[PDB]
Amino acid sequence: KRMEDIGLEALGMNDFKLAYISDTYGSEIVYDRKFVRVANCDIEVTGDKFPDPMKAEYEIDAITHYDSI
Amino acid sequence: IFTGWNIEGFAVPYIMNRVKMILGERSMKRFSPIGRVKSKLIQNMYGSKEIYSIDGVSILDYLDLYKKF
Amino acid sequence: MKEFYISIETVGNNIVERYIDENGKERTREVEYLPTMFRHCKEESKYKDIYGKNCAPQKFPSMKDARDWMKRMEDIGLEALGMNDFKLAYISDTYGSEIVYDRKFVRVANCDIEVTGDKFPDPMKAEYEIDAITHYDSIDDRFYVFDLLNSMYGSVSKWDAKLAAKLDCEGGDEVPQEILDRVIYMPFDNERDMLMEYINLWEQKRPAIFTGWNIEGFAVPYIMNRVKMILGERSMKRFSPIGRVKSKLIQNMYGSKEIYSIDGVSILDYLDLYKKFAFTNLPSFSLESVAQHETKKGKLPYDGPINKLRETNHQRYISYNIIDVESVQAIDKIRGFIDLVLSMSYYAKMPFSGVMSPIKTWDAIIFNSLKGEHKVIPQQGSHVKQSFPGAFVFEPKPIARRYIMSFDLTSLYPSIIRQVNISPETIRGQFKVHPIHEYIAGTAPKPSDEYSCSPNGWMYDKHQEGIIPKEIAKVFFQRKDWKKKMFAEEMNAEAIKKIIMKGAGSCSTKPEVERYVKFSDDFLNELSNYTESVLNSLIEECEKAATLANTNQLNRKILINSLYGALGNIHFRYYDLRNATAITIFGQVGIQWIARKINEYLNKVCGTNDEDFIAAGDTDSVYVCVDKVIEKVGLDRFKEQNDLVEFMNQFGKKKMEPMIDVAYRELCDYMNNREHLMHMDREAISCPPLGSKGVGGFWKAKKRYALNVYDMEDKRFAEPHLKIMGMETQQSSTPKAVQEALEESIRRILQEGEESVQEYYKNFEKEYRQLDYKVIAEVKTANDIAKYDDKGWPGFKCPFHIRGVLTYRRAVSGLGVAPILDGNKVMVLPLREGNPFGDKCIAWPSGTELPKEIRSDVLSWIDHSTLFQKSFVKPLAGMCESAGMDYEEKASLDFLFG
Amino acid sequence: LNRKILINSLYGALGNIHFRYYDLRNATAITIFGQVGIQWIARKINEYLNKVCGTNDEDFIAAGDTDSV
DNA sequence: GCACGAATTAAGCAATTCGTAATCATGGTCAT
Repeated sequence: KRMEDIGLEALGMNDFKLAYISDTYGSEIVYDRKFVRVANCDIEVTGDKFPDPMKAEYEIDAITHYDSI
Repeated sequence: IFTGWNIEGFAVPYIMNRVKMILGERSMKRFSPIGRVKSKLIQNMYGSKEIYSIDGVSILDYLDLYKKF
Repeated sequence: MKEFYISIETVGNNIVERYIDENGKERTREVEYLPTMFRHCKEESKYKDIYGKNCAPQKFPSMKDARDWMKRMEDIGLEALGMNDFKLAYISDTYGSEIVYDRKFVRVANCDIEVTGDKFPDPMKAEYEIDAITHYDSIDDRFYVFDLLNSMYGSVSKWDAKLAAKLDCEGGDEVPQEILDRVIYMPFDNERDMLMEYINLWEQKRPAIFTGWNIEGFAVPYIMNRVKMILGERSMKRFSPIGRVKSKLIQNMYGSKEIYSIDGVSILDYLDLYKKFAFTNLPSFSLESVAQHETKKGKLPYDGPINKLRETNHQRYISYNIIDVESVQAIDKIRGFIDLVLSMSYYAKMPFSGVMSPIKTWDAIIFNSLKGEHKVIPQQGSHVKQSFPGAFVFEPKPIARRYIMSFDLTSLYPSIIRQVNISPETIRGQFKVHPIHEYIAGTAPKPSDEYSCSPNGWMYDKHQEGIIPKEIAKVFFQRKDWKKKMFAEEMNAEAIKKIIMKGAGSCSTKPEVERYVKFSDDFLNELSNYTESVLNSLIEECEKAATLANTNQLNRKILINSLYGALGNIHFRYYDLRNATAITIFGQVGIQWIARKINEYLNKVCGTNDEDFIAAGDTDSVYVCVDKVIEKVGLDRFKEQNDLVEFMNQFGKKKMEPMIDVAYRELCDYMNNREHLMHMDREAISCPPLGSKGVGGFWKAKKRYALNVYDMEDKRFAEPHLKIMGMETQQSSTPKAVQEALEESIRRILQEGEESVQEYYKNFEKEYRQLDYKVIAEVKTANDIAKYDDKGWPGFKCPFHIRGVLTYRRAVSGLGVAPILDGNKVMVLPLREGNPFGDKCIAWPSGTELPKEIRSDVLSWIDHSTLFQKSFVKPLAGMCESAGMDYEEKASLDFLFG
Repeated sequence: LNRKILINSLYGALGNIHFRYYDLRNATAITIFGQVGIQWIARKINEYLNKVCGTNDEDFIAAGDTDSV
């Protein structure tokens, strides 16, 4: 912002996550899907009216969490 | 990764809201390694989706991972 | 008399403070404030969270260090407890104790402007030269009107007050003399020196609060934007004492308004002050309308563009602006609004502009009351705006309610929050909540036995008084304390007035008369022989005490009444949806429960079964028809209408009021809440005149009634007091005679009999054509004429105004009058069938008068027209039909059939 | 399928104001070059069909989009 | 909403329902 306010164009990345990943690995990345824990979840709640995700008035009575690893 | 059908509809938006209303806002933040969880409404679209963004876990709604690919 | 703050701002890490020193001279201090914040801690300390958790303080070198610390703790998700608005913190630490002030030494500025604009411009789009200078002062009590002697748009004569102080005929301009001496004047060579000296006046005469009727929507934007377009960033900044005067714009659904904030001075509009702190509903919120409402000093009604008035008859032009400003000043004298803002922002220890949004007005007071117990406020989180149930109104039966009483709740949401014990930290889980209908009927099972409840199913603690109810109480008892002081002060004033008319004596001594306490009888007896001078000084002191008490009472009332709108405002610090849907839904259950109990007791007393005695009601007030009891006792046994009103009055207190108390104590027992605080007394008694056929009040729909109220808040009326809402008697589209006739018809249909409303209809029908044509005729805006014209004939769905204007152009083609084009507001009226113009309409520019040649026939060809069926007969039917009556007697053979 | 997804969602980026390589001129040039291409092949197929069938002024393309005929 | 903030995606309408007018078929009664 300090350099922009004088009216010149900056060059490079503004979001450093991609920059960090690029420098840390650089070359092609080899991955095994097995080690990546991919959870999975569906919740069932019971109530008089449709349970409103935002009001959250009813009582969560079925959770049923799943795990890949 | 934390997939599942309609995860950013009646699952994450509810699990997070309930623990915030019954166990306090502090324990709800245990859901993330960084300990940083956030919520932003999207009234732009007719549906008021209080979508959450737990940091460290890539919330990928399978419904929206399916309608796209 | 002490030191206090006039305006606080923060630049970089230094906080500027315009303030009044103990001597009384304005100073501009600027200090390096050190922020003090709070954080979570596992170690015991005197600083605790609202939940009771241990909290650790922290002090910082500079404000920027704190604003970096917040970002630090907001990347690990730890609550950053403590006030995050340094301005509030500075005021609290700088003063701490209750702040005593003096309005005399604060510089309020009243300003109104009138541009030399042939066409009315945009406030931010400046295209016309400014000519009006006005800046009334409080500590200087002096106008400032420096006449623009000559300009780029012509030159004008000097403004002399002596000639303009008389009546129009005498050479004056109907403006009072006692205000003309205040006005100053000096000439000008152009507008550049005028702007220069205006900015100078801003510099040396720097006001505290810049107010005026619609000042933020007209003068401020226009004045600053002309300076910007001409001078530039130079001088434009001088408006602010610190130079941080910042380009601020607010895009709105109405377009683009450059709502501007001048740093170092609170730009508080007066239009919004009246719109917010008066609760008065007048259809025309223009300045002259409310002036005639309050000060009754209407201007001289001359129409036409005022461009010629700028050069010729400029004396009247300047007098218009003078009376324009004097109107706002008189509004202040009668309401004392800026006095209220000054007395309130010092109570809440916050910047003046804060009075606008109550969010701040509460976020500051609950803080500065929580400072005493060393408790520390929580960091604002992030919620989501949600629509939830709010106010409730019964469906009234559009019938003619003859004898009806009414009650109201003393304070709905404050008392609800006190009784249910609702607070951000007094929440302890839910219960099972059945459909609401079950709770109102009382059959639904008792929700719990350990805690307090609200019928949306959330259960809150009982014994521990919450922060929110405690603050509401600390406001409520202060309010009643100051009200009792005012009552004692008025009793003392009455005593002094009764003293001055009996006995006299010479004693010029003026001791230290005690304040904030009623004087002893002997002390007021010993100064009975004080003649008038010192006694009048004492009376003036009594009036000043009454004024301070009034300001305190009004600011207390506004505060308590705003806690709700704050607690449902997503951006409040102590927001919680459950808290919100537990004080609105409990309101609905409370009103429907009390309605059910009213019916259950009235059907019992009267004798009938399944009869709905509630006439109508809001969430806090109810009108119940009590005609059945009056019929049971008998109308003929009375002797005067005062007997009727007295019976209806004592019936509520002796019979209805204890029933109200018991049937709300049953609510308090039902959910086992903390304590019973609801009140309900006879706010209004409506009754028809004794012996008269009169209806005595009727409904029309949701919240459109009419009542011949005879007693309001235990104040007997020697004459009937009419009370209407929502009717069509105040809409601007109708002429004043139409509205007066409608209100007289209301008075008849309520108090007088059928023959009265019948004969008045025909009398007003005869008289209605005997007024001017232009006042009766309505006005419409005509755009895109070329879309709907074919040689003057009607087009495809040709609008009324378009047809009228086309026929008018066909009528006077080539006669030299100004043509009627699109975008100009045009007054329109129909014509009878068979008019020589060939069309049933006529249209010409509003206010303007059509040529005399076509003036005769258009008057003759509209005599006794039907237009008032579209104006006055239709609303009259809409009311009378719901009143169980008809205006024009529909004679028939029905009496032969039976 | 990764490559397919990548390529298919390209024009949905170069025509976006937040993709850093955004230009009004380019975002319109792609679209209307597509338009020109489809109408050009429409006219050419009409000409070829008229020539092979002998008749003239005959329209055979129907109800296409900016991709299909 | 204070004090910004740092990154950014939902567009423009197809379709229905209603009201009011404009035009058009069709009948009742009349000068003939």
